[PDB]
Amino acid sequence: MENAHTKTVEEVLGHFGVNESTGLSLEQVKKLKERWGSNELPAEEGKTLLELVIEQFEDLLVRILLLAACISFVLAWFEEGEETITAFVEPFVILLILVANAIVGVWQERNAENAIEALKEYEPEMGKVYRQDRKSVQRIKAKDIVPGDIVEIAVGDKVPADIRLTSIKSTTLRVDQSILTGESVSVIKHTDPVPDPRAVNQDKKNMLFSGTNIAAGKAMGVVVATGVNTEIGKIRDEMVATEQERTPLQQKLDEFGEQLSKVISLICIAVWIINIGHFNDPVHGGSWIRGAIYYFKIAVALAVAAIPEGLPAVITTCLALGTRRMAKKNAIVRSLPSVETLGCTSVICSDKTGTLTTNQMSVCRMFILDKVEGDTCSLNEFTITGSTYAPIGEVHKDDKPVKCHQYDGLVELATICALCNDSALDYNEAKGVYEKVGEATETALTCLVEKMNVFDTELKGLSKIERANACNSVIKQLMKKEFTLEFSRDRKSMSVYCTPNKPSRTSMSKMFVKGAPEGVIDRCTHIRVGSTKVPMTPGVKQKIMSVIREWGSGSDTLRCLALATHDNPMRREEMNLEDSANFIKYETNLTFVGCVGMLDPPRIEVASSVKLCRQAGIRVIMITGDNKGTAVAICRRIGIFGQDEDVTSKAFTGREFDELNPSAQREACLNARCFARVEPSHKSKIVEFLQSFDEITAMTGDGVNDAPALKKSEIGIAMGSGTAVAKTASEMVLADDNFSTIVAAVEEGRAIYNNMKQFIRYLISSNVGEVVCIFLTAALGFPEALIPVQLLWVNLVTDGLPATALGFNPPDLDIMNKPPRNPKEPLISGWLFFRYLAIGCYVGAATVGAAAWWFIAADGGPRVTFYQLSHFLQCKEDNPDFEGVDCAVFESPYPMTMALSVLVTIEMCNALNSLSENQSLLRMPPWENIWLVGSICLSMSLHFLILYVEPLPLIFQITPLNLTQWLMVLKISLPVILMDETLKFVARNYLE
Ligand SMILES: CC(=O)C1=C(O)N2[C@H](C1=O)[C@H]1c3c[nH]c4cccc(c34)C[C@H]1C2(C)C
Ligand SMILES: [K+]
Ligand SMILES: [Mg+2]
Ligand SMILES: [Mg+2]
Repeated sequence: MENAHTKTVEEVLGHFGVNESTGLSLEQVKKLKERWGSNELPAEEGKTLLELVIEQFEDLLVRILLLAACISFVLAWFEEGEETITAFVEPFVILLILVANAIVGVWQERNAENAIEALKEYEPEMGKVYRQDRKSVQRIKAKDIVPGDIVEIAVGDKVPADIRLTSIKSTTLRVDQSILTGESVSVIKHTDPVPDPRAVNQDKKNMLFSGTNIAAGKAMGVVVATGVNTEIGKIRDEMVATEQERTPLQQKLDEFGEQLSKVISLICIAVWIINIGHFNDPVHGGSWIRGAIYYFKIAVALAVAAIPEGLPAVITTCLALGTRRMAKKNAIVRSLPSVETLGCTSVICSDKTGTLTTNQMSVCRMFILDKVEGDTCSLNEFTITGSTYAPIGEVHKDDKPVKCHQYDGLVELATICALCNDSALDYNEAKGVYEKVGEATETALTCLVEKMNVFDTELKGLSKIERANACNSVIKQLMKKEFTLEFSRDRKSMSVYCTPNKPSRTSMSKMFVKGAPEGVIDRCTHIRVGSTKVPMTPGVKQKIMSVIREWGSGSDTLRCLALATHDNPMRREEMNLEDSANFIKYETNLTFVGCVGMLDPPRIEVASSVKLCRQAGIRVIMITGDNKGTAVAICRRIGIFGQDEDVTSKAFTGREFDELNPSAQREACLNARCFARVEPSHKSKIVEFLQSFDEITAMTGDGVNDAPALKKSEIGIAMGSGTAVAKTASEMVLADDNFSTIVAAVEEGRAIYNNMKQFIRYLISSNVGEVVCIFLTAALGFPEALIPVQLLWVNLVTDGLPATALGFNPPDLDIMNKPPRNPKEPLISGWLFFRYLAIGCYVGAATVGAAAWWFIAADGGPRVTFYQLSHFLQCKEDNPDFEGVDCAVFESPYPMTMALSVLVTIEMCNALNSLSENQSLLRMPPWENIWLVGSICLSMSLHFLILYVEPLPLIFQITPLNLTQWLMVLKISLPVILMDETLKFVARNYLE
C-alpha cells in the first residue's frame, strides 16, 4: 500500500483487515509473505575479473591486432628451423602487448567497492512486531516483516520498514531522517493524515521510513511497504542503474578506434590491388600457398604501423601520476580516468549540509536586556565565533572582545542552556574531533556554555574529554534538576525544575524555560534586566520581537530560542505530570532572560572556492534537503546569490519542481542555482537534465541521499566525514574536507587534458608516418624498410619515453581563467590534420629514401640499380641485369638500420616540436621541460643499446651505422623541425 499518508489510521488498518491491538495472525502473514516476499534490499553483484578482461578484447581495433598476432604466429610457423628463435619474437611481443594492455584497462576502470553493501547496513537485523500468536510484543528478523504487520518502535532502534504511524506512546516522537533528508535535526511526528499526495518525504509527518533511527520516544504503526517498495528501496533502484559512462577522452578514443579500423582494412585492399598477380604470371616465383604470404606480411605490418601500441601505457601512466599529485592535496581518486574529467566540468552540484556547511550547529548570536526607559528597552547584542562543536571561541560585543563573567544577564542565560538540556558533548578519541550526543540543537547550547565560561573555571591542565563538559559540570554542581517538563507540540517549549544546592537556606527553587520565541515570551510577564526584574511592556515586547524577527527572517536567517525563567514556580505536589497539556499552564508569568540564535555555519574555504569557479566559467548549484529559506540564506553567504539579488525564479523546492511541466523543468535546471526540500530521487533527476544539455556535472555530497546524484554524475565527489554510502558511490573523496581541493583539482585536471591530447597527437602522428613508409615500399616494390618487430620497439620503448614526458609539460599561467572546453570537440583540427599528414608524409619518404640511399649511394653497398631494386624479388644468380651485384644484399641489415635510425631520430624531433602547439621552439626553449630532454637522451641511447648488446640486433635485424651513415640520417631527419616550424609560423602569425 502506497500514499497511505493521506488516509486516517483507521482506513489503513481496514485495508489489511488487521486489529492494531493483536496485529496480524500467522495465517495472514503466510498469505502476505508470498505476494510481498521477504523484506530486504537485494544485492547487486559486480562483474568478475574474467568478464572485465573479455570486454577489453571485444573492441574492434583490439581484434585487428589480435588477428595480426595469429597471422604472425602462422608466419613464424612457416619460417626455417634455423631462424626459429628470432621468428617467434614477433607474435609473442604482439601477444605481450595485447595481454598487457588488457589487464591495464581493467585495473584502470575497476571499482572495488559496492554501494549496495553500504546501503544494506541501514537495514536492521531485528524488529519488534505485535502478532496474534503472542499476547505481548515479539522480536523477529526484519526479513519476516510483511506489509500489514503492527510494529512497535522505541528509542535507539532502526526503522525496519516504511510504516504508517498509529499511536504515539510518548509525549513527542523524534526521528533522524538524514538518510533521506540529509539533515541531522530531529523531526516531530504525529498520527494525523497528511493531504497533498504530491508532498515530498520531508512533508509527511505520519510516516516512518526504513533505515532511519528514532532519536526519542515510543510509538506503534502498520507497515505500508517492504523490500524494494520502500524509500530506501527507491535509492538502490537508482544504484543498480549503470550506463557505463566514459570520460570524453575515452569516448573520442573509442570512436577514433572504429575510424582507424576502417582505414587499416582499406589500405590492405589498397595494397592488394597494387599487388602483382600471383595467379597469372609471377614467373611462378612460388607455389599457390606462397602467393598469399606477402599479403599476410603486408597486412601485419600495416596493423602494427597504424595501431599505436603502448598508448594505453602512457595514458595510464599519466593518470596514476596525476592521482598521486592529487593525493598530496588530500584528494583520494577512486577512478583513474576521473582525474581528467574534472578539467572540463562546466557545473558543480553540491549538497548544503555536511558539504558546504560543517553539519555541526553553533550559536551565531545572542542578546540580553541592557536598560529600560518607559516603554522602550535597549538590548546588548553579542556574537559567538567558531564553526564546530569544539568548545573553543570568544564572545564579542560591538566588534570588541569581552568576557561574559561580568554580565549577570548572560550568567543566567548560560544557566538555562546548561540546566535545561537533554544533550551532551563528547570527544572521540579515535576521530580526534568533538562529536555530539543527542539533539544537535540542544548540543549547540552545550558548546555555548563552555565557550562562555561564566564562572572563570580554570580550564588549563585539563584533559580534552574533561574539557567537553567542564563548564557544564560546574552548573550541575550548583543547581539540582528535580524533574523535566517534556517538550510538547502545543506550547512549543520545555522547562526544568531546579533547586539550588550550595545556597540551601538562602535561596529557593526556580524554573527555566526554552522554546519558540512566539509561544514563550507571550507567557512572559516580565523582563530580566541584569539581576533585577522589570514588568513586560507592550512596547518592550514589541522591541524584543523586532530583533528576533530580523534574526529569523533577515539575511542571517538563524534558528532562535527564547530563554526565560520562573522565579517563583508552583509547588512540587501541585504539579501532576501525567497530562502533557497542563505543562503550558505550569510555565507562566515567566521573566524573559534572553534569546540565542544558531546556524549551521558554512565552511571557511567554500565562499572563496565559489568565486574561483566563477572565473573559470563553472556554475555552482545547491541541491539540499533543508528548507528553502535556510538554503537561500547560505547561498547569499557563500556567493551563489547576491545579498540584494532576486531569487524568485532562481530557487525552487521539490514539489514546485515536480509541479512544473517538462518544458518549465528544463529552464529551471539552466537558470536555478538553489533546490531545497529535495527528495533523493530528485537529486539524480536534476543532474539527469544537466547531462541532457551536454554539460559535464560534478556532484559533491556527504549523504546517503546524495548517492543517486553521485552515481549518476560523471564525476562524483565525497567528503571524508561523510557516510560510507556516499564514498562508494563517488569517484573522488576529500579526506580533509577541504572544499578548495575542488578548485585545485579542476586546475590539475585541465593541465592533464592539455598534455594528454598533446602526446596523443604525437603518437598518432608517428603511426601515419609508419604507414606511409610501409605503403610506399609496397607500391614501389623495394625490400622491407621496417620490420613490425622494429616498429613495436619504436611504438613502445622509443616513443613511450618522450610521450610520458609530454605529460610533464608546464601548464598555462591563465589556464584557470579559461572556460571549460567543448566535450564534443574533435581531437584534431582541419589545419592540424593537414599538418600531421604533411609531417607523416615526410618521415615516410625519409625512411624509404634511407633504404634507397644505401643502395643507390654505392658507398659500402652496390651501385645504383633502380630496375633491379623494385624487381629485386626477380633476382636469382645466373640471371642477367643482376651481374655485378650480390643477390643477398636485399636481406642485409644496413638498409633497415638506416631507416630505423631515421624513424627514431625524427621521433626525437617531433617530441621536441610537441612542447607547444603554435609556438616556435626559439620562443619556447626545449629546456622548459626537463623530463622531455631526458626522455630523448634515454630513448636515443636505447637506440644504441639495441644495436650493441649482443642478442638484440639478431632479433631486430640491425647493425651499427659507423661514422658516415649517421651523418646522412642526421641531415635528412633534422628538416622535420624546420618543416614543422614553418607550419607553425603561418598558423600563428597568419591563419589565426
Ligand atoms: C586489449 C586492450 O585492452 C587494448 C589494446 O591492446 N589496445 C587498446 C586496448 O584497448 C586499443 C585501443 C582501443 N581504442 C584506441 C584508441 C587509440 C589507441 C588504441 C586504442 C590502442 C589499441 C591497443 C591495440 C594498444
Ligand atoms: K558516478
Ligand atoms: Mg582496452
Ligand atoms: Mg549532507
